[PDB]
Amino acid sequence: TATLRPYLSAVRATLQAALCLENFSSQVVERHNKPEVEVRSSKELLLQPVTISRNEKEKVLIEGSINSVRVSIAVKQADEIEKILCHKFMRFMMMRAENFFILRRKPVEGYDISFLITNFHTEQMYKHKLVDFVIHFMEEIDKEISEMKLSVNARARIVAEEFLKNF
Amino acid sequence: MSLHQFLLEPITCHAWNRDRTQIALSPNNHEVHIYKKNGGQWVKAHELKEHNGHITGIDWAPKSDRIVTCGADRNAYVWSQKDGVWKPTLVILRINRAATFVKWSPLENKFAVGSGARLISVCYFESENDWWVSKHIKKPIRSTVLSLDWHPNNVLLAAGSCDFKCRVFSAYIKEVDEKPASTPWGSKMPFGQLMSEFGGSGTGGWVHGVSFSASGSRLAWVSHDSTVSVADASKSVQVSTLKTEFLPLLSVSFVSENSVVAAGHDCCPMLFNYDDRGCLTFVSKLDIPKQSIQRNMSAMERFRNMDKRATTEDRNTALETLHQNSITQVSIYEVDKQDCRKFCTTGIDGAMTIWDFKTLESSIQGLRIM
Amino acid sequence: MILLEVNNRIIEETLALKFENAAAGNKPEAVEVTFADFDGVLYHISNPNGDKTKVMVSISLKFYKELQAHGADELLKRVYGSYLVNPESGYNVSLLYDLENLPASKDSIVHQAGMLKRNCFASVFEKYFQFQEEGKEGENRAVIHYRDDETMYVESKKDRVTVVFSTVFKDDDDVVIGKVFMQEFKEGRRASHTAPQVLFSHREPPLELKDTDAAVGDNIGYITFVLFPRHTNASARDNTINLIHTFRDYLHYHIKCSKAYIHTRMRAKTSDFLKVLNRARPD
Amino acid sequence: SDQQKKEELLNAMVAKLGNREDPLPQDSFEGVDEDEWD
Amino acid sequence: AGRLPACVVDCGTGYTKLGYAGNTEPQFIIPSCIAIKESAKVGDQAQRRVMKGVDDLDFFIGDEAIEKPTYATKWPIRHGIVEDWDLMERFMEQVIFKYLRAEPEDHYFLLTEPPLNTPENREYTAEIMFESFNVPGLYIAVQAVLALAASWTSRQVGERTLTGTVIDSGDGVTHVIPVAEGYVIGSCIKHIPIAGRDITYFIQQLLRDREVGIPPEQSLETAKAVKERYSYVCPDLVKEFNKYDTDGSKWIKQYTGINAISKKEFSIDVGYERFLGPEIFFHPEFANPDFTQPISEVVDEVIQNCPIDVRRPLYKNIVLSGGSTMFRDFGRRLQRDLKRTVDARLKLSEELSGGRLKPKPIDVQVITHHMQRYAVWFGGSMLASTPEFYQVCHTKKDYEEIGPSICRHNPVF
Amino acid sequence: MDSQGRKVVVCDNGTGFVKCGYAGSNFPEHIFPALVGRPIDLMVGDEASELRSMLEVNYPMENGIVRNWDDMKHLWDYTFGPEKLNIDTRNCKILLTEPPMNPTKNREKIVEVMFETYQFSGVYVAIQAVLTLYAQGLLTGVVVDSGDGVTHICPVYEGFSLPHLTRRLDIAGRDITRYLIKLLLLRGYAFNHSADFETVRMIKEKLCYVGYNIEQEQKLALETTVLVESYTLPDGRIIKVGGERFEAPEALFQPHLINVEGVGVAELLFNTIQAADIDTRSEFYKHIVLSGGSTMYPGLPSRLERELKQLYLERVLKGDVEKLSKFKIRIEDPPRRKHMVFLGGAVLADIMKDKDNFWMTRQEYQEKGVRVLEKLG
Amino acid sequence: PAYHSSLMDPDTKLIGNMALLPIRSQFKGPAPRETKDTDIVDEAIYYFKANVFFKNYEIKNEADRTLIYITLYISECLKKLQKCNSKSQGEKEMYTLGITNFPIPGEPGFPLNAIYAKPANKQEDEVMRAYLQQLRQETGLRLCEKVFDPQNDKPSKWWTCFVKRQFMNKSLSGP
Amino acid sequence: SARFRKVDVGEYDENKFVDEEDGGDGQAGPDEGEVDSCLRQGNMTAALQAALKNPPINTKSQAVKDRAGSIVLKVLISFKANDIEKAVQSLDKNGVDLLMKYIYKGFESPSDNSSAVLLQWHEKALAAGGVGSIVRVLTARKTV
Ligand SMILES: Nc1ncnc2c1ncn2[C@@H]1O[C@H](COP(=O)(O)OP(=O)(O)OP(=O)(O)O)[C@@H](O)[C@H]1O
Ligand SMILES: Nc1ncnc2c1ncn2[C@@H]1O[C@H](COP(=O)(O)OP(=O)(O)OP(=O)(O)O)[C@@H](O)[C@H]1O
Ligand SMILES: [Mg+2]
Ligand SMILES: [Mg+2]
Repeated sequence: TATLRPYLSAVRATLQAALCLENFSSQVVERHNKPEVEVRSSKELLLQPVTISRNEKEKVLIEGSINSVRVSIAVKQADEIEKILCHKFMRFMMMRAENFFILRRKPVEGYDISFLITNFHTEQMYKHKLVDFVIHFMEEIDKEISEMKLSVNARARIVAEEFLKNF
Repeated sequence: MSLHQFLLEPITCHAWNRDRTQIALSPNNHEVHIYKKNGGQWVKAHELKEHNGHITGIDWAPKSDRIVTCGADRNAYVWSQKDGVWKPTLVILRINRAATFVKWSPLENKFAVGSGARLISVCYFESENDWWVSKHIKKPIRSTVLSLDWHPNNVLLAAGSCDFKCRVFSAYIKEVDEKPASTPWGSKMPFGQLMSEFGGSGTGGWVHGVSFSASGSRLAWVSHDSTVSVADASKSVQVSTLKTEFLPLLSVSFVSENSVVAAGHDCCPMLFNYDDRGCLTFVSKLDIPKQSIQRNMSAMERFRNMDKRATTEDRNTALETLHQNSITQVSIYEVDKQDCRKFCTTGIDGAMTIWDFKTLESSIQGLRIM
Repeated sequence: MILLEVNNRIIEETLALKFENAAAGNKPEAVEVTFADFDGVLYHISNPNGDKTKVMVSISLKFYKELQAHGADELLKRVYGSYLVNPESGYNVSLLYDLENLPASKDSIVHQAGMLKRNCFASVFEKYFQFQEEGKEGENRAVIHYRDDETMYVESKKDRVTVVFSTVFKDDDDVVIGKVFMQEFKEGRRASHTAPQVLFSHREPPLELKDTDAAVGDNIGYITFVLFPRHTNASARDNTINLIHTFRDYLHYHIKCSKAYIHTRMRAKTSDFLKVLNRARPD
Repeated sequence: SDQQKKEELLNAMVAKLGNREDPLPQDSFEGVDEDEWD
Repeated sequence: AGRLPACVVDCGTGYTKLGYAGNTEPQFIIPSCIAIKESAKVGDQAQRRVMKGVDDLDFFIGDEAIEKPTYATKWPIRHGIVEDWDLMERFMEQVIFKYLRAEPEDHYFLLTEPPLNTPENREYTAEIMFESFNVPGLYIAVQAVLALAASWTSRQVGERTLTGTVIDSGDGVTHVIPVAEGYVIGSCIKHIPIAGRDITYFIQQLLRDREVGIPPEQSLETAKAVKERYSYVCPDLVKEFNKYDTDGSKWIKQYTGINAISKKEFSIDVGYERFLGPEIFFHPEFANPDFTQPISEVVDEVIQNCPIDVRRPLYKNIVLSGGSTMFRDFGRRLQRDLKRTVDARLKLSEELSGGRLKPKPIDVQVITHHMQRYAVWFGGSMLASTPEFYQVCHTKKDYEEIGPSICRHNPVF
Repeated sequence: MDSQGRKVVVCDNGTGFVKCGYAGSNFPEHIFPALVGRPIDLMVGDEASELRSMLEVNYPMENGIVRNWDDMKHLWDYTFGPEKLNIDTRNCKILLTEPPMNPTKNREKIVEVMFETYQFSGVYVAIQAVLTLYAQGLLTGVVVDSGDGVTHICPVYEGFSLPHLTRRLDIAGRDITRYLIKLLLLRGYAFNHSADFETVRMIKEKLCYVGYNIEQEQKLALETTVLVESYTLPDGRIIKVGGERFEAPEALFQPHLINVEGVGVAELLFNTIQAADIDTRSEFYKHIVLSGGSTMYPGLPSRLERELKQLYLERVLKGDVEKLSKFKIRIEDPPRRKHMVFLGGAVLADIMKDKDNFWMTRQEYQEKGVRVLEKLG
Repeated sequence: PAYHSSLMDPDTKLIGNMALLPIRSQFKGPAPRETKDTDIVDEAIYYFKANVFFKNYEIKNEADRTLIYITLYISECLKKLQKCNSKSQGEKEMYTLGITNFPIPGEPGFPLNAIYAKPANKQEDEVMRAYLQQLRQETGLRLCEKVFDPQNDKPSKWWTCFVKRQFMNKSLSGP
Repeated sequence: SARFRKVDVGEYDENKFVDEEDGGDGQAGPDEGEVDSCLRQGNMTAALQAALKNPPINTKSQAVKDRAGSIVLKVLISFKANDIEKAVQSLDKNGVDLLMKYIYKGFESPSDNSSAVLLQWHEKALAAGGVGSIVRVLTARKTV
């Protein structure tokens, strides 16, 4: 509780500095625009990777380049029902990745979800609205998972009492 | 602080004519639109469609009225006006990568194109057979050239690139130019000679913008690690560097002998001072926040509102600066580098802004530009 | 709905339509219907040798030899009587209805025709309640292989009747959701005090089934029902038999309905994220 | 192997379905007279 | 109980047909409506109720959904296209576990699709079938090939091909679809916006104009019964009016209905609407003021836009389908109008050629078969009963490693 | 312009278009389509093409070689008429082009039709690769041509074509269009092979490209949604094209995807260059010129240079890495690939206009007949 | 499609773009006498029950304009026959309907001004008005026996169900 | 067939970008004795100012950087919550940038309750130094 707001403030301060993008054409293959964090051909166009950790489980990894940025999020998972609901919810969002425009189809290993943002998205939208969407997404996931868990338990009690009444 | 919203999609680059009555700009596609001021409104006057790729550079000569364009299709065109119709002419560049930047010479007899094939192309006009020929500067460039500037004696050139260095080259062509004189930068000027190389050791930032002064003996450049640097050639070529506390800057311009105006990802122009002793200091932001943002929404009340945001933090729906996105180009609008009174800025949000020095002197307390 | 039904729907509608057509004196029509049910039971409704005045219903079960050892023929003879005939080829139990000799009341015949499978399973429970009523001891347990991997054990004691189900969950999340549901079943005697006692074990068999070759594995779970003589008398045994044999399908039905409710719940959050992302454009 | 399985399935469709010579269900209804349908 | 048959489900705008494979007729035909409880406040998505208890299981599908007090009736499908996926999933819950009574982990499944379907709808249907109910197999089929396969029972063994034109008419939009060698030519499918609802509305407004004594709540069911029981297609119009005016004792029928609220009987006379019902297929400007083109010109414009080498097999095989094409003497009228249009075009070409070109006369056939009302279900049922079907159908394993992209493309029959 | 006052006319006869102009011009004067129309009397040229619905159409020339001779004669008297050129056929010099690997009987028939029927003063025919290298300003090189029927590789040395080294590969743009039709059918969209050729041709001209490294493009296709583009059909439906954009032009390098035996274009180019003489191999590797309609894909010369470098590493140096820096190649594509053949023919007609040995004379045709054609070499 | 007349003979006279067809009547008028059994009024009564549902009519001849005018007037007859209950005041109603005037073509009250050609001079106007009045009275007297049913002496339900339908969404009386 | 396609010839190119190195390996980092003495006598500000001397930015050995990070994060987790902002304001710009580099190195391997202390130090260093220090962290070629 006390660690939540400094964690989100540090993540917001780190994402503001890494979202300064620019249009750039490929110097290896002629007439190509590629995201430089994925191809990794030229080593002078990459920045240092950074991470922010709240505890031993929750962390955020940020990797940058001249025209692209990649954000990987690890989500708090307490027990078995929470991690299977988290796995179902992340699979449900990553199937519909063509409607979001900033989502990867598969996450980076060791993490749960990844965002890939290029310079066309920050040409089409504002920067601070994208930062606000990332912070709002990270806030809403845990409340959603807790409400789903409480709904499952409140359903199961009524089903058990309805079966044992008529016997 | 005059804002005009042209269009919603971003503006890549812009150019003015001699009398500052017409403007030419690219609407993030393969066409060039020329707008003319009629009465008190801007109307579209001409459209130029020849390229097959993204337009990366437009320049307009003040005397001869010719427009050079370069794009990402490895091509360059020179446009001239005949009977109210603009006609193009192809320039052979002999490059295998995309082109990034184009600048005219001060005497309008050659032009320089910086491209991504680790070279700089200098193009002039051959009139015996009537086409534009080119020459190449290659060594020791190792990456993509991002910016260019011309010395006022029509010989020297300055370049910045992605190998964290800023270089000064000599571009002297015997068929067009005459014999130059001596400079504090150097004394021996063949073609392609490296005069000076600058850059930090171990601290890597991409150089986005370079600029010369009015007299031509001082150089300034900006980088990606939030640093502004000024090199002086007369005092045995010293370099002064200032580390700012803001987002990186993408443009730079000398407005006098001792004043630097810059802009970038913080959406507002800022002013820097350079004295004769060699100290680079930060003076002020030139976009003072509107009409105080109405005493900054009542100074005591926004301090209590920051206590209210310490309770419930919510985000600002519209930024208080006159540009809602980044600024990519700063240009001088009134007279020249010797006497500057107004300047123009363009940006990603699709707006054009004209600023005046006298109104900013009158509004901002204790502000004095020289 | 919450509770599952007992009687079939195809047999009742088909026989009601045929009896309503035969009551009005209209011309009869041919029929040839083949279908299935829960737990791998086959059905067949046809005409014997092309005769249009007779209808014939037949059933097919894998495990009829185990149910015949506990005396399922006499219960079917007592329930149906003259409608029971020799079985069809490839089938176990066969009935026969003649359309020219129907009685005036037709709801009860259709209702007894709908409950053929419950009348097949009822004989083991009606046998083993009588041992608890008579006070016998030392009788062997009843082992029913009602599926390929699942097994029902019935045992009788002095004051208790023990029914043990063995079940296999096919997916990994179903084990967790079934653990939640059986925890709520185990705790659920706090309101009703006449409720029977339900016990649950995971990955290991219970103690009294140590002698049998019960499987040990991660997916396999064991469910124990304890029944008292307030439920096994001669006036409240019908709803007991009607409820205890439709338990596994009830559990898996509620597991699949919970997963469908979860998939319903995710869509509103996805639509809200899409609206918040689409508001950010400068259109 | 889409094509080989599909042509074996089509040969199963050809060898499977029989023929009927019963009158159509439209013939039981009443309609207009026959001889002016020309 | 060694092998269990597959389940065949065909959904639609008006009716849903469901049963087991290997049979000739479907076991259930139900209306496609769902009654849900809407005791909450109207027009508030935030106040749309959290199911604290089991309150999403309080609904009724099928014929029990029609006229239930304190319930709201919803129709999830507009024109063969699913608009609400939650109501479709709750529909399939009571389809599987109540009517069919089949355990979904032991049976294969066959479903149908609209003719112009995006792959995203196939991915959503595969998600609903594989993630919630855990079926071992799923196959999504094209309706025109199933109708063309079901039309083979009136045909000899040497003439069974898979090239033809399918005219489909139900409760939505009439489709004209060309099929060449088992693949649908997708750029030539045409639509006519006339179906059984427009015919029922036209008969209802004619009965509102003429007769008296009908209760206001039971006009639509009376018009539906008059349409289904007394209707035919006439060759000419003024001769039928002469037949009805000269001899009214033979051609005028009577219909008797029962009032629901008073348990009384009413009787009406059925006259001019016996033949004026189905004539809006051939004269669409009688009811719809926008569409002014008959069905035969639409069929000729479908066939004339096809490639040239398959143009003559398409005329030789025209297959009727759907429930709205069950009127008497439909195919004779369609064949006569199509032959008149074709022969007018070739005599105009022979006049303008001046003896230079002598094209052969073509043969036009319209096929009426036995299984016309349930053709798509019959084709799916005869497809699913073969042992070769299990090698073509997808598995849950290919959904597990490869993903939802296996159900975007099916092996097209 | 010569001393005798007989003008020099450059006429280029491509399959899609016929262009004509004078010697020394930097742009063609007259452009027509090649078409013969018959009403259902005989309109040839531009005026058959606007009035398209009345006239049944006929294309006389297929893949650069003429199929119907009288239709080409009507094309020639349409071009040499007063409405377009207005020239006297007895007082003109004419230069013509020919496709490579041309059979000799066609060339003899073309020379017989020019010398006997129209009675031209001077007739020359030249191979288009020499005209392309004259338009570039070079003399020695290798020309790779890819159109709609076939793909040709031909080396030109000292201004003359080497006949025994010209190679042919039977892969062109229609096979790529058919492969794109099959790949779009594998995603669930309904298409037909005969009714939907032009739409998939416009999709192929708009969206496809050539990938540099295959595993990087496949990783980007199966992990990110960057490559997904949207296209609008003429009916009104919107389709989404993803990873087929690099998979469709891969049949040029791997011919076994389209069930055609053989090798790719890079192995064919390496075996063509390496079969020549040893001392002239360094001149051929530094002058490679791309031309044709199927060579306009992005990323083609980088992939060609990479495959040539890998083949030279494997089969010459046999694993030595240190000598790879000495190997120098350069593949040049023109940025002016509109009318290169006409410009090369105009330069060749301009510079070689007054010398006697170039033009074939009518008097030697009257003396000899078909024996003048040995003076081309 | 729609049904057209077939009584055109090129010896017939024209009043503008009308056709001066013969009629069988006892009323005075400028129309010639008819020797044959059929005429234009019986064909209009014959084709009224099929022509009233159409909305797009294509002109092929000159007699079709006269057929369109009689078909438009028959709905105005059927509006007056709705309210009536016995025969003899039925003919007394239809005589007073036939006496009163209507807007001729060339006037702004006429609905089909685009197709119908305006008359030129005054005797053409007099001949046209007398011809339309004779056509009006004759089709009223012919419709009086066809509408009424003799066994009950009431208007028939089969004829009075065609009141609300309009031919090409037009009306002679208008709103 | 395709044996030649497995060889990557792009990294044998002469014109690729090669990083430039300067300085030897003689920088041993900060010394443990003086900061241990300043921790022993209780001078926290002198311990922080002596811990930030001699950064090992040129040595390519890993163990010197690991022991320097061990001493710096050993000093940083032994402060009270109210003595942070006095110690932050005693530094110049280069000390703020070096402290931000050590804080962002310290998030790699969390243990016990050090992350809350590092978040408080990150908040005070962000309040003193601005957002340009994070950009100078991200664009550094030689890392501590
Ligand atoms: N003689 C008839 N017999 C049965 N139905 C008839 C008849 N005449 C008309 N109909 C109409 O047929 C309709 C049934 O259409 P159908 O069952 O094909 O609908 P659907 O579910 O939309 O089908 P589809 O799957 O082909 O889209 C009903 O609305 C009914 O009024
Ligand atoms: N921008 C483009 N990208 C890819 N393919 C293209 C492009 N433009 C044209 N093509 C293809 O190139 C071919 C046309 O080539 P070209 O213009 O040389 O034709 P041609 O003169 O008829 O051919 P040929 O001389 O070989 O008979 C067609 O297959 C066309 O689809
Ligand atoms: Mg339908
Ligand atoms: Mg070509």
